Amino acid sequence: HWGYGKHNGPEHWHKDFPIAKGERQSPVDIDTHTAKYDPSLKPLSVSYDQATSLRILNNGHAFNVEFDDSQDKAVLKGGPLDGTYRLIQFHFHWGSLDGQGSEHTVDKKKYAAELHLVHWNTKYGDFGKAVQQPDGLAVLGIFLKVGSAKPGLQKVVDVLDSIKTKGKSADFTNFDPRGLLPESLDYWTYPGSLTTPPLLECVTWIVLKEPISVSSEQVLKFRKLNFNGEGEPEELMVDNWRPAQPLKNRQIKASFK
Ligand SMILES: O=c1cccccc1O
Ligand SMILES: [Zn+2]
Repeated sequence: HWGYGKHNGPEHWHKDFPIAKGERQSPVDIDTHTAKYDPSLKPLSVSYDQATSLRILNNGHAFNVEFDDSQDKAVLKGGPLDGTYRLIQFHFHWGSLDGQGSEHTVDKKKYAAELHLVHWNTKYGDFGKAVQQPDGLAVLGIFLKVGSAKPGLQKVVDVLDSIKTKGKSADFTNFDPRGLLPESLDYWTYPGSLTTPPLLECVTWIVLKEPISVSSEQVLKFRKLNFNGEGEPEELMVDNWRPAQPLKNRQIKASFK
């Protein structure tokens, strides 16, 4: 099945998921010079103070921190959105080396990692219905640069030893995702897709301008995870990023001048 290696990676995905070659694929390069300021965009509204994290899961391609999305506990609205979107999970994409790992790029620059906070449009009832819709998801993407530690990430780093292999999970209650956010909520936005199979074109992407800094030790710990299952040959979970896709004349809008 699909992965990130030479024989099952991004170049191969189109065979099983032909939408890989679609008109609104992600990620993209964000060319800042050609992203137009849109004064009709609203500020983003991030309402996470009642977030209820549940669990952390190594799914074979990343680690997901899952939330209770059966009520409006942690929601995203405003910005480019015209609905309420409920947080279901966050995860990261990252590199084998600090100079690569993000999915989006900014003027062709790669960050060491990218955080995705995944939300679904509550008018569709459930995540599974939302992913059948062109406005079903909103993903808040945040770049990670290596520098100082991010204290609000450390609780995630600490638990990774307990979910080293595919299919492992651990309780992860009482995690506050607000400690993963940068100061500014200035963003770019464009219509796109999931960046992993099934690559569905459901996503309003909201990419924050301001990176967060994480330490070299924090990202090192991410790189000790495994793609494989327990008892299988060890394959370090690194370079789980899709490269930038053709923009296909979409326009990226900026909330800021
Ligand atoms: O950002 C994501 C959102 C939803 C599902 C799968 C994979 C992803 O990388
Ligand atoms: Zn992702």
